[PDB]
Amino acid sequence: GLFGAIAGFIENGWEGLIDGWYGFRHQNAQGEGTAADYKSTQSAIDQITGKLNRLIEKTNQQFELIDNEFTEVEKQIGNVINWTRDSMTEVWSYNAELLVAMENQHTIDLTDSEMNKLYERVKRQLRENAEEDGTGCFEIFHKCDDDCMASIRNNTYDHSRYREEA
Amino acid sequence: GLFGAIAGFIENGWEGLIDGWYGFRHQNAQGEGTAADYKSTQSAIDQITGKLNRLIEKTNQQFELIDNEFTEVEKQIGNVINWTRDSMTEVWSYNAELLVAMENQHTIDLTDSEMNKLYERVKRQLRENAEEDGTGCFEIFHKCDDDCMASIRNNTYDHSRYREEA
Amino acid sequence: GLFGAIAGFIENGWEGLIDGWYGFRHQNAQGEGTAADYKSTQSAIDQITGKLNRLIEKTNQQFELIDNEFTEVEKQIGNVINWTRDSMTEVWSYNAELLVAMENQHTIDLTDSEMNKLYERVKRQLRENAEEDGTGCFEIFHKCDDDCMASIRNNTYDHSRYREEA
Amino acid sequence: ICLGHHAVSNGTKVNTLTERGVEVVNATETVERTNVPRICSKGKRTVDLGQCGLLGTITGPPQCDQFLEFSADLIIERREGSDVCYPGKFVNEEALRQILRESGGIDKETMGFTYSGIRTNGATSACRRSGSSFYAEMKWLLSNTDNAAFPQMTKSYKNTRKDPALIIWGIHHSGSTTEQTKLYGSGNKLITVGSSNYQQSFVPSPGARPQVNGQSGRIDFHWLMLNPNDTVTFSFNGAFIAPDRASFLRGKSMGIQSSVQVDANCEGDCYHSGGTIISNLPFQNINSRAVGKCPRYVKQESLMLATGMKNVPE
Amino acid sequence: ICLGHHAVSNGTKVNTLTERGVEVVNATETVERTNVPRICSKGKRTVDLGQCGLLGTITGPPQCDQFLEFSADLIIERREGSDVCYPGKFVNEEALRQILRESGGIDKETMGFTYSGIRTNGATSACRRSGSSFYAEMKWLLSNTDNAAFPQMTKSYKNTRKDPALIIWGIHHSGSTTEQTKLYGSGNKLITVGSSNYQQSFVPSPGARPQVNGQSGRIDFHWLMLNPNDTVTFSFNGAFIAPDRASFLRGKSMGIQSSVQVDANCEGDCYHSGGTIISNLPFQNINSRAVGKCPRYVKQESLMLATGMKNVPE
Amino acid sequence: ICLGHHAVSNGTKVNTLTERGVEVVNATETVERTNVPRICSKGKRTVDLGQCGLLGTITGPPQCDQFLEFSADLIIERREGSDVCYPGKFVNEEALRQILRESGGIDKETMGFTYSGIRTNGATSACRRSGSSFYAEMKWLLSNTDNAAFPQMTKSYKNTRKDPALIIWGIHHSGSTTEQTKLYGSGNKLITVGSSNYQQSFVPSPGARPQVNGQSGRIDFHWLMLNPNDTVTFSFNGAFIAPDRASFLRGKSMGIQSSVQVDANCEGDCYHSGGTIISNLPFQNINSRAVGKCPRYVKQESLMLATGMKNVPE
Ligand SMILES: CC(=O)N[C@@H]1[C@@H](O)[C@H](O)[C@@H](CO)O[C@@H]1O
Ligand SMILES: CC(=O)N[C@@H]1[C@@H](O)[C@H](O)[C@@H](CO)O[C@@H]1O
Ligand SMILES: CC(=O)N[C@@H]1[C@@H](O)[C@H](O)[C@@H](CO)O[C@@H]1O
Ligand SMILES: CC(=O)N[C@@H]1[C@@H](O)[C@H](O)[C@@H](CO)O[C@H]1O
Ligand SMILES: CC(=O)N[C@@H]1[C@@H](O)[C@H](O)[C@@H](CO)O[C@H]1O
Ligand SMILES: CC(=O)N[C@@H]1[C@@H](O)[C@H](O)[C@@H](CO)O[C@H]1O
Ligand SMILES: CC(=O)N[C@@H]1[C@@H](O)[C@H](O)[C@@H](CO)O[C@H]1O
Ligand SMILES: CC(=O)N[C@@H]1[C@@H](O)[C@H](O)[C@@H](CO)O[C@H]1O
Ligand SMILES: CC(=O)N[C@@H]1[C@@H](O)[C@H](O)[C@@H](CO)O[C@H]1O
Ligand SMILES: OC[C@H]1O[C@@H](O)[C@@H](O)[C@@H](O)[C@@H]1O
Ligand SMILES: OC[C@H]1O[C@@H](O)[C@@H](O)[C@@H](O)[C@@H]1O
Ligand SMILES: OC[C@H]1O[C@@H](O)[C@@H](O)[C@@H](O)[C@@H]1O
Ligand SMILES: OC[C@H]1O[C@@H](O)[C@@H](O)[C@@H](O)[C@@H]1O
Ligand SMILES: OC[C@H]1O[C@@H](O)[C@@H](O)[C@@H](O)[C@@H]1O
Ligand SMILES: OC[C@H]1O[C@@H](O)[C@@H](O)[C@@H](O)[C@@H]1O
Ligand SMILES: OC[C@H]1O[C@@H](O)[C@@H](O)[C@@H](O)[C@@H]1O
Ligand SMILES: OC[C@H]1O[C@@H](O)[C@@H](O)[C@@H](O)[C@@H]1O
Ligand SMILES: OC[C@H]1O[C@@H](O)[C@@H](O)[C@@H](O)[C@@H]1O
Ligand SMILES: OC[C@H]1O[C@H](O)[C@@H](O)[C@@H](O)[C@@H]1O
Ligand SMILES: OC[C@H]1O[C@H](O)[C@@H](O)[C@@H](O)[C@@H]1O
Ligand SMILES: OC[C@H]1O[C@H](O)[C@@H](O)[C@@H](O)[C@@H]1O
Ligand SMILES: OC[C@H]1O[C@H](O)[C@@H](O)[C@@H](O)[C@@H]1O
Ligand SMILES: OC[C@H]1O[C@H](O)[C@@H](O)[C@@H](O)[C@@H]1O
Ligand SMILES: OC[C@H]1O[C@H](O)[C@@H](O)[C@@H](O)[C@@H]1O
Repeated sequence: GLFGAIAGFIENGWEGLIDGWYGFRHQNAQGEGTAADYKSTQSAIDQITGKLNRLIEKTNQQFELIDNEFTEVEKQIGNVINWTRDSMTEVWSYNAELLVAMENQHTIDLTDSEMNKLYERVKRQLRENAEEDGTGCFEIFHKCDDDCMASIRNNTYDHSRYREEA
Repeated sequence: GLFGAIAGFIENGWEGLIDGWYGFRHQNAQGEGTAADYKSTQSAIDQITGKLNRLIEKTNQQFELIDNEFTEVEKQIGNVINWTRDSMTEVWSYNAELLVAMENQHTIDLTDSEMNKLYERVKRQLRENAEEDGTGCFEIFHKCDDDCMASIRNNTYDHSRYREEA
Repeated sequence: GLFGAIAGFIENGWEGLIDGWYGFRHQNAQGEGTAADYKSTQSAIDQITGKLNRLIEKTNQQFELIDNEFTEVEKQIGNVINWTRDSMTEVWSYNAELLVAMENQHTIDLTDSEMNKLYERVKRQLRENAEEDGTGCFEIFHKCDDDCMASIRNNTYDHSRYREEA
Repeated sequence: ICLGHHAVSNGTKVNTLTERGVEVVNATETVERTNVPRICSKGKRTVDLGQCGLLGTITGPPQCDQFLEFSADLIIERREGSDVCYPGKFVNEEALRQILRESGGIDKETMGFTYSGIRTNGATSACRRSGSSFYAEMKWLLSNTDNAAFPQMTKSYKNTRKDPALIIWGIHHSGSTTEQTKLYGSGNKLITVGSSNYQQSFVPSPGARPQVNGQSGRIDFHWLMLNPNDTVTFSFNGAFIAPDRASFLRGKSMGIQSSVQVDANCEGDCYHSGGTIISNLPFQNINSRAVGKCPRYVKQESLMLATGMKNVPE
Repeated sequence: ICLGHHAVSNGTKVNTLTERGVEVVNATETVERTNVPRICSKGKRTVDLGQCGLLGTITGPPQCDQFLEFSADLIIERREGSDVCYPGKFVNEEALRQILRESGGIDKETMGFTYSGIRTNGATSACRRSGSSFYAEMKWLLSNTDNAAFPQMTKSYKNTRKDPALIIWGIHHSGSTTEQTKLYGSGNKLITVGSSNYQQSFVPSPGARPQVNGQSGRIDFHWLMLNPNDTVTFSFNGAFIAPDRASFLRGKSMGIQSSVQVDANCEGDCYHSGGTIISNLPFQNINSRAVGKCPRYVKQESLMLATGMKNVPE
Repeated sequence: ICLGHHAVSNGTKVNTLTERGVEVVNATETVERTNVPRICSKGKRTVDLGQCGLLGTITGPPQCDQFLEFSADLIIERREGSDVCYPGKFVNEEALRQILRESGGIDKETMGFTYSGIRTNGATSACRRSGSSFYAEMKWLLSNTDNAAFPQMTKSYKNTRKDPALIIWGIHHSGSTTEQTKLYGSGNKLITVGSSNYQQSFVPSPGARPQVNGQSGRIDFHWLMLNPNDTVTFSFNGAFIAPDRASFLRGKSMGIQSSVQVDANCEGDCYHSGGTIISNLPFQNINSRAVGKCPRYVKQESLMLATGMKNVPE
C-alpha cells in the first residue's frame, strides 16, 4: 500500500471488528473496548461502491449478427470476419484484464489512504497529550477513562483540559 | 483525495485566493493577510499542463474511406464493414471514457499531494516553535509579525532565533 | 512524486549508495558511514519486478494469416482487410503507449511512497529523542555512536534508554 | 487507544498491477459465465420461424404459408428451417437474411402483374400443398401449349411508398434442353432485371443434374432493393419465375439462431444460440457470437474486482 | 498562519474512477463537436470532379472532358457526379474508386492500337458531344459494313514504365441479337483479356432491356492493373469496346465525398461529407466516417478532462 | 543520521502520464525490434513447398510430385512456388490456401471413378513429366476418337469419413471451338457439380487466347468441401477435368510466406516473411503481418518501461 498504513506500520487487522472497516481499540484504566469508526468506513465504502457502479453499465450498443451457425457463409469472407472478431476478442480481453488489474491496485491503495487519514486525524487531535509509538497506538499521558477514550472517537477530545495534566 | 488534505482536514478552499493555487493566510499581532504560494502552484499547474499536452497529440494516421455515401457498396461486404466500424467505435468510446475518468481521478489526487506537500513543508520548517491544530493552521508560539509570517512563506524562518522564545 | 519525498524534501539521491535502493547515512561522534536499507529496497524491487512480470505474458492467441505477399487478393476485400488491420494497429499503439505511460507514472510514485515509508519509520522510532530538520536528516539529541546509529537501522533503538538523555 | 482496520480469516485472491493473487477482504466477479438455456422473450413480439426458412417467408414455400406477412421484435431461425420447395438456392442469401432479420417483419402488396398468351399455373409435387402446387408469392409463368413459344414479355413495377421495396424473381434451370423448349419456347432465353441503380441479366443453364425432392431442374431466386419512386423492369422470354408480390420492412427487429425453447417469463437483450446471457457485468465468457445488447466477450473465465482493503489475518 | 488552496463559486462537473459528476475547479472538453461546413483546402491542390464521375475520368464521357488527366492532393466526388454516357455499369467499381481516390491524379498515354478492315467510329446520341459522339479514351471498334463480320482481331500492350498501369476495356450488350449481328459480325462473340496474373473472358448478353438515355443496349467497363514490364493481351471478335489509352497514378492524394463548398482560406486534414473537423482534440462525435488525419470517433458527446483540483466552495 | 535513496550519473529517459522524457534510474524496452532472419523450426515438422504451389499439392503438377500427401506443423510457401501446369487459374484460390495452410497436411484417397467409351489419357507438354503427361491427382477425360462425342456421363462420390473432404475438378477452356468439338463431342457442354449444401454449374469458354507455356487453352480448377456422409455428384458431357482423388486434412498446422532459410536450431512461434520474431515483449515494430503467437504490432519504435525510481543526480 502506497501509504504504508494497511499491511504496514499497522501489522495486521482485527478479525473481531465486524462493525466497520476501521475503528478504535483502547485500553483505559478500567477495561478495554473495540468500536468501529463510521466516518472513515463510509468514506471508503462509498467510493468503492463508486467504481463497482462505474463498471456495471449498459452497452446500449446492439450488434446484429453477421455469421451463420446453420449454413456457413463463403470461406474468404468467413475467415476475414473471424480474423476480425478474434482481433476484437484479443483487444477486449486485454482491456478487461488491465481495467480490473489497474482498478484493484488503486482500490487497495485507496484504503491505506483512508486508514492513514484516520490515524493522522487522531494524532493532530491529541495534540501534545499523547505519543506516537509506531504500532498504530496512542499512549495517552493521562487517565483516559471510557468517557475519555470515546471522547476521542466522536472527535470532541479537548487536549487543553488535560494539556498540563500530560 | 488520497492524501486527506484537499476536501479533507482543510475544510474548504479560499475563493479570494485568485493569486495562485495554494497560499498562506496568517493572523499576526497587527493585521492578517492572504498571499498565494508560487512554488506549489506552479508544480501542480506544470504537471497538469503535462497531461493535457499528452492528450492533445497528432494521429498522423490517415485513413482513406472504404464506404460510399452516394451509390452504396454490396450488402454483404457493407454490413461486414460497418459491423467492423462499430466494433471499433465501441472500443474507442470505451477507451475515451476510461482515459478521461482515470486521468481525472489521478489529477484530483495530484493536488491533494501538492497541497499536503506544502503543509508538511511548513510543519517541518517551524520545527518545535508552533503546534499543529488540525484545520490546517499553525499557531505560532511567539509574536510572528508581518516580516515574520512572510519569513515563513519565502522559506527563511530560522526557528532557532525564536526557539527558546517558543 | 505524489509523496513529496523523492525529488522532494530530499534534494537528490546518493550516487555512492550502490548497495541498495534506500539507506542510512549518519555522522556520529567518531566517523560517518553509509549503509543501504535492505527492507525498503526489496519491497520496491519486488513490486516493480511485479509489473515487469505482469507485462511479459504469452499471447497464446494464434492468428493465421489472411493476406498474400505473392499473388495479391482481390482489391475490394484487400482494402477492407487492411483498413481493419490498421484500425487495429491504431488501437494497440494507443494502448501500448498508455500502459507504459501510465505504468511509469505509478512506478515512480511507488518509490516516493517506499522512501517516505522508511522516513516515517525512522521518525516514529526515534520518538521524542531527535528532531526533524527537513533535508531528511535526524539530528539525534545524544551521542549516537556507531553501535547506536546502527541500533536505529536494524530497528532496535529503544528511545527510552536515552529518553531523558535527550 | 489504538486504531486499526478489519480483516477476515479467508480472504479472496485478486490480481493487482504489481502482484498476483493477493488476498483482499472481498471481491466480486466481472466476467459473466451463467447462461439461461432459453430465449427470454418477455414483452417482445416473437416469431419462431420453425420449419420455415427466413428467406422462405419472401418466396412462399409450404413451410411458410403461416409467415408470408409477419410482425415482430424478435425473429428466430431454427436449424430445421428451409426456404425451399423445388430444389435450388438463393443467390447472395446471407445478405438477405441480414436484412430481413432486422426488418421488423414483412408486409406484402401485389406487383400488379397480369399476363397474356401464356399460362400462370406451373406447379410441382416438389412444392406439395393442397395436393401439388407452386410457391406462393410467386407465379411460374409458363408457355401455353407444349414446345410453344414464350412471348417477348415485359413487366414493370414502381415502388410508390416512402420506404424501399424488396423485389424477388427466380430463374428456372430445367433438367435438360428438351424440358426447356417444352415448358417455354425454344432457343436462347434471356431475363434482364433493371432499375435505377441496378442492372444484371440472367441466362438459364438447362442440363443434367441430380434429382432432389423429385425434380432435376432448379429454380434460383434473385433480389434487389427498390428505392422510393424508382421503377424495376423485367425483360424476359421464359424460364422466368415472376414475383407476384413485393415486400416492405415494418421497422426494427432482431434475428437470432437458437436451438433452445422460448420463454416469456424472463427478459433478455443478449441472445445467442443456446440461451440468453442475463447479466449486468461488463464481460462475458459464454459465447463470442452472442448478439443484441451484450457484455463484451473475453478469453478469461474470471477477472475479480476487489471491493475491499487488503486482507491481513492475525 | 494557515495554508490552504483556491476555489470558485461555480465549479465544473466531471467523472472520476470512483465518483460521477464531481466539481473540480476547472475542466476542458475532449470530444470535438464543432464542425466547419466547408472543405478547408488551403495549400492543397484541389479538384472538384463536379458533374464528372471519378470513374468517368478514366473512360471519357462528356462530363469529364476537363478531367481526363488531372493532378491533385484532394479529389472530390459530388452526388451529381456520373461516370457514364451510354447506359451501363462499371464492374467492380468501388475498388477502382478507392484506387483513383489516392492516385494523386492520372496521366494518359496511348495504347498504340491501330486497326484494319473495321471501323473505329461508333458514336451515340447518348454520349452527346459536339453533336453526337462516343466516350473519349475509348474506341468503339465496329464491323465495317452492316451485318458484316468482325475479324479474329488481337491487340496487346506492354507497360514499360516503373509503376503499374490501369487498363480498361468495355463489353457492349446490344439491345437484341439483331442489332448485334449488325454492328459486329454474327454468331458467338468472345472477348478474352489476359496478363501475367490475370485472365478472364467475357461474352456479350444481347437482348431486350429498358431504354436509358435513348439506348437499350449497354456497355459495361472492365479493368485490371498491369505490372511493370508485363504485357496485356486482348483477344476478341467484336462487341469489344477497346481502350485507346492507359493510365498511371501520379502519387499521393485523398478522395472525399461532400456536398459542401470548397474554401481555400481554412486548413484541414480531417474531411467528411459535411465539412472539415478542425480540432486538436483526441475524440470527435461529429461523423463516424470522417477520413484523413482525424480524432477517433466515439459515442459520447462530451468527456470532460479536469484541469484543476477538486472545488470546495465556502 | 540521515536517510536517502540511490541515483546514477546518466539515467534513462521515459514518458510519464504527466511529463515527457523524465530520467529514471533505469528502464527497459517494451517494443521488440530484433529480428531473426531465419525460420526457426526446431521441434516442428516442417515442409518447405519450394517450387511447388500450395494449391498444386492438391491437383498434382510436376513441381509437386513430392508433396501430394504431406504431414506437417509448419508449411512454407515460396515466391517461386507455382500451382500450375497447363496455363490456368484456381477459382477462389486464397480461400483454399487459407484452409490447406492449417490442414496439418493432406491425405489422398481415390474417388473410385471408373469410365467407359472414353479415353482417360489426355496429356500435354505443358505438364512435362517423364516426357509429357498431365497433372497427377487428375484425369483429363477425353472423347475417344477425334470429333467424337462425349457421353452423358455422371460420376458421384460419398465422403464416408468423420471429417469433411476437399473435392476438386477442372473445366477445360479450349483455344477454339474447333479444338473443343475435337477433344470432346460437339455442341453445348455443361458440367454441373452438386452436393447437399452446394450447387453450381459450369460452361466452357473456348476461343482465342494467348499461348502460355505452349498452350492457348486453359483449365480452371474448382472446389468444394464435402461434409461427412454427404454425396457429391458430377454431371457433365466433356470439357471436364475429373478428380481422381479426394483430400482430407490431418489436423493442426500453420502456413507462412518467407524468402528466408529454415533453421532447426532456434525456436519460434511468431513467423513472418523475413524471419521469426523471437521475444517475450508485448509489442513489436517489426512486421504488421507477422503470424502465429506474436506480440501486438504497434507504430512506436520504442516504449520504455521505468524499472526504477526517478533519478536525481547530485
Ligand atoms: C463460437 C461459436 O459460435 N461456436 C462454434 C461451434 O459451434 C463450432 O463447433 C465451431 C466450428 O464450426 O465454430 C464455433 O466454435
Ligand atoms: C454516419 C454517416 O455516414 N451517415 C449516414 C447517413 O447519411 C444515412 O442516413 C444512414 C443510412 O444511409 O447511414 C449513415 O447514418
Ligand atoms: C507490411 C508488409 O507486409 N509489407 C508490404 C511490403 O512488402 C510492400 O512494399 C507494400 C506494398 O505491396 O505492402 C506492405 O508494405
Ligand atoms: C469459416 C470458419 O472458419 N468458421 C469459424 C467458426 O466455426 C468459429 O466459430 C468462429 C469463431 O468462433 O471462427 C470462424 O472462422
Ligand atoms: C449498408 C448499410 O447498412 N449501411 C450503413 C450506413 O447507412 C451507416 O451509415 C453505417 C454506419 O453509420 O453503417 C452501414 O452499415
Ligand atoms: C491491396 C493493398 O492495398 N495492399 C496493402 C499492402 O501492400 C500493405 O502491406 C498492407 C499494410 O501493410 O495494406 C494493404 O492494403
Ligand atoms: C462472503 C461475503 O462477505 N459476501 C459479501 C457480499 O454479499 C457483498 O455483496 C460484498 C459487497 O458488499 O461483500 C462480500 O464480502
Ligand atoms: C472559466 C475559466 O476560468 N476558464 C479558464 C480557461 O480560460 C483556461 O484555458 C483553463 C486552463 O488554464 O482554466 C479555465 O478555468
Ligand atoms: C545499465 C544497467 O544498470 N543495467 C541494468 C540491467 O542489467 C537490469 O536488467 C535492470 C533491472 O535489474 O537494471 C538495469 O539498470
Ligand atoms: O460446441 C458447440 C457446437 O459446435 C458445433 O460445431 C458442433 O460440434 C456441435 O455439436 C457443438 O454443440
Ligand atoms: O442525416 C444524414 C443524412 O442521412 C441520409 O440517409 C439522408 O437521410 C439525408 O437526408 C441526411 O441528411
Ligand atoms: O520493403 C518490403 C518489400 O516491399 C515490397 O513491396 C517490395 O518493395 C520489396 O522489394 C520490399 O523488400
Ligand atoms: O446446436 C448446438 C449443439 O448443442 C449440443 O448440445 C448438441 O445438442 C449439438 O448436437 C448441437 O449442435
Ligand atoms: O439431440 C441433441 C443433438 O444431438 C446431436 O448429435 C445432433 O443430432 C443434433 O441435431 C441434436 O439436436
Ligand atoms: O447530403 C447530406 C444531407 O444533408 C442534409 O442537410 C440534406 O440537405 C439532405 O438532403 C442531404 O442528403
Ligand atoms: O436542398 C437540400 C437537400 O434537400 C434534400 O431534400 C435533397 O433534395 C438534396 O438533394 C438537397 O441537397
Ligand atoms: O521479399 C522481401 C524483399 O526483401 C528485400 O530485401 C529484397 O530482397 C526484395 O527483392 C524482396 O522482395
Ligand atoms: O536478390 C534479392 C532480391 O532482389 C530483388 O530485386 C528481386 O529480384 C528479388 O526476387 C530478389 O530475391
Ligand atoms: O431521418 C428522417 C429523414 O432523414 C432524411 O431526410 C431521409 O432519409 C428521409 O427519408 C427521412 O425521413
Ligand atoms: O454439454 C455441454 C455443452 O457442450 C458443447 O458446448 C455444446 O454441445 C453445448 O450445446 C453443450 O451444452
Ligand atoms: O520502396 C522503394 C522500392 O522498394 C522495392 O525495392 C520495390 O517496391 C521498388 O519498386 C521500389 O522502388
Ligand atoms: O439540419 C441538421 C442536420 O441534419 C442531418 O444531420 C443532416 O440533414 C445534416 O446535413 C443537417 O445539417
Ligand atoms: O468437438 C468434438 C465433437 O463436437 C461436436 O460434437 C461435433 O463437431 C463432433 O463432430 C465432434 O467430434
Ligand atoms: O535492406 C533492409 C530491408 O529493406 C526492406 O525492408 C526490405 O527490402 C527488406 O527485405 C530488407 O531487409
